[PDB]
Amino acid sequence: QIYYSDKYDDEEFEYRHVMLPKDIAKLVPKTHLMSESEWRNLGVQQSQGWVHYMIHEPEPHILLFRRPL
Amino acid sequence: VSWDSLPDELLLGIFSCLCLPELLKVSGVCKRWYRLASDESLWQTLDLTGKNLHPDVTGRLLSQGVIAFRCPRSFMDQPLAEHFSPFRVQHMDLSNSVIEVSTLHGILSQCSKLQNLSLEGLRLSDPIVNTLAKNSNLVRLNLSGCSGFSEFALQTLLSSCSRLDELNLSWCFDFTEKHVQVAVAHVSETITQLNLSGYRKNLQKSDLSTLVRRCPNLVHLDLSDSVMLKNDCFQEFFQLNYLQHLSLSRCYDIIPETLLELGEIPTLKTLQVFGIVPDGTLQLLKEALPHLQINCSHFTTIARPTIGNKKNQEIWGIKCRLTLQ
Amino acid sequence: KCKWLKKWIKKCDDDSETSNWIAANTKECPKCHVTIEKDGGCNHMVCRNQNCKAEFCWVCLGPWEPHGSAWYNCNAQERSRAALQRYLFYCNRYMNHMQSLRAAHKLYAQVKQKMEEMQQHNMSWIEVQFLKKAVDVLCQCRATLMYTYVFAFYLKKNNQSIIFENNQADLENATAVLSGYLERDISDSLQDIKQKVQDKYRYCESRRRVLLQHVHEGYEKDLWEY
Amino acid sequence: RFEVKKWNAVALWAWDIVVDNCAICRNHIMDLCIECQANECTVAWGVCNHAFHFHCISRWLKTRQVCPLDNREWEFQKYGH
Amino acid sequence: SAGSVEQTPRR
Amino acid sequence: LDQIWDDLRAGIQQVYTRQSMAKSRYMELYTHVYNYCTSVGLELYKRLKEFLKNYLTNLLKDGEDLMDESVLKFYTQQWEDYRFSSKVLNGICAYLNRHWVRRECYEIYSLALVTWRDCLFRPLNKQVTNAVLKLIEKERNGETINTRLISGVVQSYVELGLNEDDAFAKGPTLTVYKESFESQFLADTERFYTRESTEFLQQNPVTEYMKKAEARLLEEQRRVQVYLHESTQDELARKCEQVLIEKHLEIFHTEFQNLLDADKNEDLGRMYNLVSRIQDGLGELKKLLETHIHNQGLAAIEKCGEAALNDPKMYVQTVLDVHKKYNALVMSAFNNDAGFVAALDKACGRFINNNAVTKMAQSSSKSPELLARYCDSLLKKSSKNPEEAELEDTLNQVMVVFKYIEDKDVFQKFYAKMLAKRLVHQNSASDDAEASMISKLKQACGFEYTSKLQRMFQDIGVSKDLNEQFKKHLTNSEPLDLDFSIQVLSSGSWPFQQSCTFALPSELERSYQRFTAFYASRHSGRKLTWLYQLSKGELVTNCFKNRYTLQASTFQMAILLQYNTEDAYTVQQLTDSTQIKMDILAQVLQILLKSKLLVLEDENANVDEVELKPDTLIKLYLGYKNKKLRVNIN
Amino acid sequence: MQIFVKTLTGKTITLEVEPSDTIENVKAKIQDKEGIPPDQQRLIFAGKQLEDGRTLSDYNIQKESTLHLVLRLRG
Amino acid sequence: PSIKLQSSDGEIFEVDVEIAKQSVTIKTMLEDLGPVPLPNVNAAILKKVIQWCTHHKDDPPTDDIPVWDQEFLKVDQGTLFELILAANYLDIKGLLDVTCKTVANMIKGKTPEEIRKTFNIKNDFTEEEEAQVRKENQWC
Ligand SMILES: [Zn+2]
Ligand SMILES: [Zn+2]
Ligand SMILES: [Zn+2]
Ligand SMILES: [Zn+2]
Ligand SMILES: [Zn+2]
Repeated sequence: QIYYSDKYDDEEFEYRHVMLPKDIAKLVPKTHLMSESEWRNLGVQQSQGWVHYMIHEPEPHILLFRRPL
Repeated sequence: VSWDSLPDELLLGIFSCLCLPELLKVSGVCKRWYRLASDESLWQTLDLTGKNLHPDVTGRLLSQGVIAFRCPRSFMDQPLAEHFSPFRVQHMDLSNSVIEVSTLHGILSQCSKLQNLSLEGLRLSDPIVNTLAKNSNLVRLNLSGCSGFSEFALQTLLSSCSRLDELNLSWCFDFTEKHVQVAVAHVSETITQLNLSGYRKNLQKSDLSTLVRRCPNLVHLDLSDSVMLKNDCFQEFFQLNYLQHLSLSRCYDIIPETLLELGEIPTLKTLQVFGIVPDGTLQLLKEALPHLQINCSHFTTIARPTIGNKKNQEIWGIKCRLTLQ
Repeated sequence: KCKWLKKWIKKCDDDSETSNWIAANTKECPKCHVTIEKDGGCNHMVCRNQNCKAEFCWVCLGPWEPHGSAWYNCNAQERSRAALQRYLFYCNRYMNHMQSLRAAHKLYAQVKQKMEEMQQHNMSWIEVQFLKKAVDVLCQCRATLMYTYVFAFYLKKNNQSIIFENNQADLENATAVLSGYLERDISDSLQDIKQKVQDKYRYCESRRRVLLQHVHEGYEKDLWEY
Repeated sequence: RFEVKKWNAVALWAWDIVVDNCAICRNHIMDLCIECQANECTVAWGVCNHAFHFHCISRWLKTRQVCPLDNREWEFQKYGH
Repeated sequence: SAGSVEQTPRR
Repeated sequence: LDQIWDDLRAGIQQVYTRQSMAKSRYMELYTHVYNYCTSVGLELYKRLKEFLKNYLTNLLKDGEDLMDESVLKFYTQQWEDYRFSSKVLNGICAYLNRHWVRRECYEIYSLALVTWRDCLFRPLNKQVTNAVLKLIEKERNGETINTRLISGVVQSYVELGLNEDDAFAKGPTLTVYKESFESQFLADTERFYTRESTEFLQQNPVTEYMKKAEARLLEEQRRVQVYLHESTQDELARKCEQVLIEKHLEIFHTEFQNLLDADKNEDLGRMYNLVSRIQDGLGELKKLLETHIHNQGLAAIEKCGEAALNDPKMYVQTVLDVHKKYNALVMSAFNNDAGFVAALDKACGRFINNNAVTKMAQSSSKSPELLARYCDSLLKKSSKNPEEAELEDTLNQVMVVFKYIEDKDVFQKFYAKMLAKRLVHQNSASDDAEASMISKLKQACGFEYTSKLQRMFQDIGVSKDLNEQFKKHLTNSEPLDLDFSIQVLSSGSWPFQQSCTFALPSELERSYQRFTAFYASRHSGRKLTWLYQLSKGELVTNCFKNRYTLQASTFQMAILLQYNTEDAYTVQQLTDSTQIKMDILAQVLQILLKSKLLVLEDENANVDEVELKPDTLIKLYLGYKNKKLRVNIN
Repeated sequence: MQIFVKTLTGKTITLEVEPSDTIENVKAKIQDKEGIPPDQQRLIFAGKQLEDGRTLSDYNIQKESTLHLVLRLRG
Repeated sequence: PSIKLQSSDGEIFEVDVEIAKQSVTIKTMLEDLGPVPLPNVNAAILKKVIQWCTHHKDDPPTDDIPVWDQEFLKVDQGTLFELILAANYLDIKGLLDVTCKTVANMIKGKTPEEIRKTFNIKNDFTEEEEAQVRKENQWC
């Protein structure tokens, strides 16, 4: 299902890369990035500050958010 | 056999039918071909997304006459050291690209006629946005999710620009109710597409009342995940007899009943209320209001560079011509 | 007769029935005793005054202990509640007729435009003639139906008044259908609607004549017991 | 003498009752009721010398059971045909 | 007479 | 390069002044202008600009100041030559139009057009236009206009609509035309027509002025298609209409009055068309027409006077004739109007419901009475039998004059009474005609209006249904000696009173009781109030030597059935044995004594003025001889 | 020629009025005179609930015609 | 009808009028002024041009150019060059576009020195700014 991971983080901000199954992962566009409220509308849940900030091409349906302090 | 008589017009005609790598290869032939490889028509539209290249190179290749430059999610990681005339380009998108503020200001110092503009994700300063204030002709604006900008320079920017009809300003963490105060006080009230979602305890209903009383024409309104917009807010929404997009998803204090009053407005076309109305009774909402698309458009396209079909190399219908496959 | 009309119009907030609204849904606070109305259905309230720090539901009217615990759970109201319903019914329809009487001018303009439109739509001024007559008789029917209600208030019910109420109800229904016809269907059933409107307004006029005759009969043979 | 050869005459069919108002729909009894006036009244007779319509007394008798000029139970006495 | 908690969920 | 420019200028000078340019030279010229441009040719463009300016000024110096009829002959001819020459020139140097002039970030033919736009702005933009105006002021007479001049001038003015960097190559960009030709044209047209109209309306009658005005409007709308450009039609038509009419409206109204006083039904249509052309002007003709027709019809029935008060048919025919004539008129005046029809109807109502007949009768309800009695006299079973093909037509006519009336209550009452008498005495012309009458009356004024009459018909249907069945019941009852026939009415519809306190003498009692037992038992409860005051019969009176028979009502029947025993009774013996009131008794005895079958004390005294107390003997005249038997003594 | 409103402390107060005011403005007037929360208030006159939409003469409030006020405690 | 066209070197080739109404210049010849000498078109080049006009007489009027050019333009080098030049001269839009695309597809994938070899174009601006302009577009 919706597999989270540890708090692997950069120097200042904090990341936690997630994994989504087929149904909720087959609508992420190759075009641009989702707003935080946009993926909230799509129904994913996590803490406050998690903006969808990049896409990695080898894993198209596997998201990597960002969060401040 | 006599190449030495073929003119500039025919050679430019040949170069109009070539791809970027070979085109840059043949620029190294002689001085004549060097002039011909930059004629303010070959470089009309360009796309170089993803890259991390030289700021002086991108400055020159923007000076050579690009009207629509498409380059999101990219790097230019080095400061700028050469300044030229105010750039003629009119379609600039830096949505979620990564670049330092020094290079950002070095490039944005020459903004003249930026018709469509997007700088999602980057850090900006008050002089940067007040140099952006030079552009009083901007129409589509997307400055969502920036950092460092202040209210004073923000509102001076808004007063400077006058063609404000698209505005995507969601998830800028430094927005407050005073920020939306200066926003309504300084945007052109002709605005019809506005995004201020996610600011749960940053905005306030009274400022939305100001926005709707000065802007009775806005159609595409977005303030989702903002619990501090109480039920009287709906009344001010009831003021707007022109809205067709209305996103107030993730608002616990709202109810499926009171939002029915919004459907009392026939102009309301689609609604984005993911979360406030649980499963089961949203069908009752649809039955009681039969010309409303409740939670059928998961994203807004207000000044977004691209949307749909998952390939969409075009931007706002202005298809880019030169790229790297 | 004008004694009862003077009494009715002499209301000044009716001088009595406001107190019936007080006895309907107002109960004083156990801390700051004042006319207080619960709304909603929550049944869990705090007295939202500037000074009152005392919470209580509607139906305790006493200790705050039950709601939140299991202490007690709330262990001529109706006899005067129905009078409010009757008064609201009668004054409500009185006001409905007054309101739909004050808008006669717009009615005249609308029907004159409709008559001109029908006249240029292949018919003579006779159309304007009978729509003007229909409007006039409808206005007269409302102007007497109002006073039949104000009489139908101030009397003690006997065997005869049920008939009178039934007749008023039928006449009112007819008047409503006539106003509906008139404002609904200028658009091409002109002959059929001419038939319908003619029959309806003739019937309404005759029916009003019957009501006035009945009232004067009641005054004559002296049956009306107030 | 005889002089009785031919004769023709006219007679007025009328309901066999004192003054005829039906006291409910207030129309003439030989005339028609509420329903029979606004788009088949016969006369139903009471056991206390009163008689009304069909469309009128049927409704009033469905609602209550009194003779509506005299406090007393209602039962039919004679139909009309 | 606050919902849909947007906190980070379990593993 | 300049080793080519001289030869190329020679070629260009050759292509103007068209000496039939050869094709090989066209290749020489094109090859020159090509091989120069691929050596970036702004200097060639400037050479062409200065060459065109030079040639144009050198041509303009010739032929200036030729006040009229020559500036046209010069202008249009040089315009044709210059257009064709510059078109061929643009053909020669297309390469500039392909590559260089494409970089505009100035097209050769349009350059030539802008250069001639210089020769336009001269007094040539005043001499030519003023001469065009003075020549087109040959509208009146002199028709060798030779329209090829005006057509050329107008085509040149349109094509010289400016084009240089407006937005792009536009074409039909008529601004120069609109601001240098049309405005002066409209001003001069207005001047000419406001002269001619007030010149003509002092030596002529207006009845001819409408003819000439129609001809003028058609003439202008005709010339627009032959000289000028299309987009002048509406504006010129509006100006001509605003000048010829819309200023003489006072004269038009004061003429319409006297024209309607006579009966000229053709020129009225013409004045209609003229005043219809302008916006919202007709609204005085309406008032004049309705006042006229009102006075006309009122005087028309004033002709007949009091002699029509007692004759409905003449009254109704007069009124309906007035309406017929004026509806025939308004069948042509406003082309089946919605407003003149309204004026017609207002006047017809206002002189039907209040006019001389009801002026002298002091009763506004008099007129419906006469209409009803006319319908009566039309509907009776008369001798001069009206055929149906006229019958229903006349009925529709009566319904017209009806539907203009409003006091429908009095008409309902009178028609009810008269239909009652007509059906009781069985004197009806055609029952189906009555049914058609009542049906169209119903569709005219709804169901509630025509209830009582519908009853009046259906119940006589019931009586016709019941009489023969009672006779069938009578096959086994042997009715004593008489043919019995009854009519059983409803009591609410038919307007009659109760009775006159009769006695029903001996013979008729058996049939009376038998029939009332047949009826009151065949139906639940019904109280027949047998009235005899209107019930005819017949006597056989076989006390005579002649066997006479008399047609008489029940009153005479009882008075003579008294005579069954004796023949010399007195008044009071009859009065107590018949219970007749004094006035009815006086009338019936007067009618009896009008014939000599009954005799008083005298035999041939005053048989009309005698008023004798009941102490008076009534005697059968024994040896009675009569003119004939079978006498309606009524 | 005024309107009287029942203050919750008794003592029916008076205002100044035109016969075509707006009920929200009358709410503003009474809140001005007191400070009462101007959303939890119902006006009661002649036994019928005075709504917010129409005007005084619509519900027939003439001059020197009192009314009353009741709270709308939301719990 | 018919029309003959003189070559720049003497020869004359009878040509159908509707065949030679493709060249917009000759069409504007026969539009106004309705042995024409062409001075900047070699003889055999005119022969090839008129062959291509002939086979495309029934035209309706990269980028997937049709095959008959590939079995047409299979010809030596400078002949192709003068085909392009003549096509620009007579404004034969079809053959102009197809030869432009042919040159475009023949320039791809060659070193600049072989470009100036086949084009026989002399080399100035060299050994002084070579690596410099290489650095101006080093990213490729
Ligand atoms: Zn309290
Ligand atoms: Zn309780
Ligand atoms: Zn009845
Ligand atoms: Zn009935
Ligand atoms: Zn009884």
